[PDB]
Amino acid sequence: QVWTPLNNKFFETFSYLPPMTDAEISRQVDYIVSNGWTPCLEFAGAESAYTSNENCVRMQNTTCLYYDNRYWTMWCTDGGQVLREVQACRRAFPDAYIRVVGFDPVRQVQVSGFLVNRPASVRDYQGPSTRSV
Amino acid sequence: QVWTPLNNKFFETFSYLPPMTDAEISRQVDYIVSNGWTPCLEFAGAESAYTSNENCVRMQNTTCLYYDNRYWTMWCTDGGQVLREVQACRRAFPDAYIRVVGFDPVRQVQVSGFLVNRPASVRDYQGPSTRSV
Amino acid sequence: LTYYTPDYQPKDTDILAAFRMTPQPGVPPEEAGAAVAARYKGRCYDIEPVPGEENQYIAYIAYPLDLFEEGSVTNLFTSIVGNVFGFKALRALRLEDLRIPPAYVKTFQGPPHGIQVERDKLNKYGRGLLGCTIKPKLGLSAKNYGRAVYECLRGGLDFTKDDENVNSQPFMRWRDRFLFVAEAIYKSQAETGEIKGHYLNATAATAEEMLKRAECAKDLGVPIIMHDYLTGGFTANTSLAHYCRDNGLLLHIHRAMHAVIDRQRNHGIHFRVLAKALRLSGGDHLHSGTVVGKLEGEREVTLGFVDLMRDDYIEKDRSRGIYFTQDWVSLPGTMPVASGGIHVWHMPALVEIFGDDACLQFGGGTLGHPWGNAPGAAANRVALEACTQARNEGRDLAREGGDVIRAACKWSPELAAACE
Amino acid sequence: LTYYTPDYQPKDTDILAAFRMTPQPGVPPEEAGAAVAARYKGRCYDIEPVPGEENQYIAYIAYPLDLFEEGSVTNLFTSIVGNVFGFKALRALRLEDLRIPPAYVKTFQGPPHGIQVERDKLNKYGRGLLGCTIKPKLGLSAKNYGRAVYECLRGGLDFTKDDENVNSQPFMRWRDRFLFVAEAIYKSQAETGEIKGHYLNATAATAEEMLKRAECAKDLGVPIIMHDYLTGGFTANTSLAHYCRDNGLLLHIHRAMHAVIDRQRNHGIHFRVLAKALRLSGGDHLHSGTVVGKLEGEREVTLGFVDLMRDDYIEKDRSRGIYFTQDWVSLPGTMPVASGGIHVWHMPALVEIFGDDACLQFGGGTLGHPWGNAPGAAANRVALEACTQARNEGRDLAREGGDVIRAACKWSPELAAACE
Repeated sequence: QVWTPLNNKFFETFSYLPPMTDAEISRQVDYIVSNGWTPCLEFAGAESAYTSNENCVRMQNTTCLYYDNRYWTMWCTDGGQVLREVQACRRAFPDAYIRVVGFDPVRQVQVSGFLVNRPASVRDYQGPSTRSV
Repeated sequence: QVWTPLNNKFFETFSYLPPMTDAEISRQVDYIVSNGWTPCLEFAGAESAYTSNENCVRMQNTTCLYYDNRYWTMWCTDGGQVLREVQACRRAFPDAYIRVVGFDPVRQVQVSGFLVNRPASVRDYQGPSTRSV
Repeated sequence: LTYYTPDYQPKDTDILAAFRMTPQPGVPPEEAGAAVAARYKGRCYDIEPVPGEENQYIAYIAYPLDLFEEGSVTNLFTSIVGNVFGFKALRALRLEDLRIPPAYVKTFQGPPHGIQVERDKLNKYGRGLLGCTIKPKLGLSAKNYGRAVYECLRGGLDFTKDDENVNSQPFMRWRDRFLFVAEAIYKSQAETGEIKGHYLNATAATAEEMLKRAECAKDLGVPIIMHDYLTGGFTANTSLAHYCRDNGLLLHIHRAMHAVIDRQRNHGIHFRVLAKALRLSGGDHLHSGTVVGKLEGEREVTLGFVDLMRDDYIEKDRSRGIYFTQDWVSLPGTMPVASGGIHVWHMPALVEIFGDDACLQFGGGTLGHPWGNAPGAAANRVALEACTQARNEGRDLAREGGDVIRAACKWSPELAAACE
Repeated sequence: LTYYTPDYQPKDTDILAAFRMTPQPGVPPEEAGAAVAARYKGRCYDIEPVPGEENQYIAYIAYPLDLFEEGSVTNLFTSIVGNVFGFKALRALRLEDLRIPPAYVKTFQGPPHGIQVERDKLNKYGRGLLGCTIKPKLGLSAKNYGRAVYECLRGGLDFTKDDENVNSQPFMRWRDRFLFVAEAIYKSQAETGEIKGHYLNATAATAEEMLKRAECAKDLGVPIIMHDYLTGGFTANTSLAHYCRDNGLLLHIHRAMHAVIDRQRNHGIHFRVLAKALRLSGGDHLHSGTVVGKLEGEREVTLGFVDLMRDDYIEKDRSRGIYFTQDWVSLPGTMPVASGGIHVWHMPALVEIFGDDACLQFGGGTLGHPWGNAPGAAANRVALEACTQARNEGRDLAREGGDVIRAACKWSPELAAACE
């Protein structure tokens, strides 16, 4: 079989697994909470979801390690609350990818980041069986 | 007559001849095999088929000899097998240009590269008689 | 003995070394420790015999901080192990550990970015990184090397790397390889939407040539380069690490020629000291182990030097080979890179042993997947993500790795052709 | 004779020269060879008479490797042919061949990219390259020069080139020409989708000016420049070749003033020695022959120097003029460029003689096509591709070239107006 290079976009962690269900998202959020970390939600439409070099035109010397759309837009006690917020974000922005992020409150660093929602309207991604043709 | 500059794209070797038939492709693949070389198939959709300078925005000093879309996507014993793979690639990706590549197994260098398929859907190319207006 | 002072209490600024030495018969251990030790004099303050070994002792040496040049791993190694392995009075001698006082640590820049800055720059969290060594090792043209890089990266791999002996040869000059690899990296980035990279080998004959290759990588905008620090030298490595910090480049470190110094148990320098010297000199990644069949070497020793090269504060643990408490005073950590034959069903073990802050390298070049390079990379990525997800759910990977692999294979056609 | 040693066996590191000399009457051949030869002494080790010539002999001279400066074609030519053509004892003298030992070859960088790297960079495989010389030779403004370049390239030609005498004149300054040619190259690339190029002449009065022109070409991102090595000098050529390797530029070499040294059979230096000196100094292309009517010169001699400038290992073949086995130890090959009146029906002969690794140049400026420059370029491209396809099918081009041309013309309106 051949890995398809057409409409096969991916979003880093857990993006190569089948779309996670509510129970799986809940278990991941519980894992984040268990470690002592804070979960939050990021979202972006299809125009600002993938990495790009749009602003590299303004730079000189080098553009090493600079990529656009690394930041998404921010949307935290347990899995159920984060799931409710996931549904709320889905209703508010149906054409936007949702990403669950984790933040270590002591080190003040991001420790987690996995996609939990892919807009049905957008078709820039494949499915577990359509990834190979 | 005037060489048309509208929708007259070309793909290097054998691109200025009329579209090759199955027998002609087979004879070319047999020529590649006779020399001791390995034939393979490359394919690309219309968005990544022609050379471009999209990533030159990330570079400084010089961009000499750098062009995008020089690489296509990879898709090998005799002409018949490569022809069967050509039909398989056509069925799997009907809107993609297919290119037969040759690789010298001893020198480990590419020795061949000719287009064998032009997607009917795409109209960025002319025909042997429509090349001049 | 003026140089054996068992009542001496080491200062907070002393550099401490733990030597495992086997003196010649008739030489008392106190005399041998005094010799190794011999205001600016090194002194043996502690000698312990090794229970279960033949005439083997651990000698603890204290060096004053004024003895060394600030921020110079070269000087540190010249002072500590310059001419001490050639003493006739010692049948065998092995440096086991070093204690770098914070006062000395603060004089070093350290790794250019570290683990957390690397994760933030690459926007990859919660999982180990994946890499492949482009194979065949040599003979491939820059074009074909780039084609292999693009094929492996588009599958889902985060990194690819040049072979350790690929610097600049008649078959493939370095600038052609850099250009073709840059095109491949950018194509794979556009196709997958994830940030990709390739460990471009900057190791060269002269520091000027090495800096020129780093400069070319910086001008292409590519993320990361590679260096052979034990063959290029600490002086060359430190220059490259300073350059990478200045210009925002990641630095992968390969430990070529390491077994010539850290293989024999009785003679040489233990890899943990070389890992601490690398972290001081600078490196974002450091090839730290091989997985032939399984992770080779005592697990505790591996865990010890992985913690030593990762954490900020490592307490003394003789079980794992930590002879001294090591405070890193906020020096950036180095990401360990486990390479070799990482088979798909062996991923759960390595994920359990290393965790998320490591790079698993398929130095075998993969190619074992019947479909191609790209599906093989996808299978590996699927397996790693499935193992990580299972571990996050509370599963015991060492007991359910096969079950997790099978369950992932049930829905992954690419992994199905890999699991067979 | 201390300098004639017929029992001497040349070393693996000796530089060997084969001189064709006609001594004055009364001078024995052994004495003349001894004179040409005269630890660091050159010696005549072999003399053979030329069967079928008047008092003509081939003298083989062996020079020690320590005599020459590493990587210096200038020094090599100063040592070998500095002051030996002025000997009164020789009626005529002609250097026929050189043997460059691998030890010496390794001290040279060689061509910046070579044939295979050129093909990979340009993404053109399986066929010869095509070029045109913009005509009229002189008087054209930079704007009109660029217009002609764009018109010829859009037709299907892979290259265009500045006239040999076009460097920088009141009628067309060099920077205006570079800018307009860059615009034309980019327009033709966008229109056809194939990578295009133009041999920009960097030949200048001072090395500084030549490097400035190369720098402008590098800043425009254009692929290739041109140099006149026999008029500019080996020192200037070597500087340009090093620059082109450093900055990723292709280098086309034109052999202006060559006939002043390689035309007469009895006196001078044979072109094959100049071709080997060019390959050592550096050049990706080297104008190697003219096709007035047909490829001029003995075919075997042409094939010999084409193989000498292309292959990695050329065995001694006196039939083709190879006096010594030449090992190139993986030095990049130089692409021969056959220029002149390449008419459409003469393409099969040149495709058969040269193969795919050559550039056919329409130095006549084409213009013979009644429709225009672009359709004429297309006709040429169609003819070349048809001949290549026929050759790949097993056809004998030397016998079926007309049939192949007619068959291609049956479907090509552009070639129909060209074949008439």
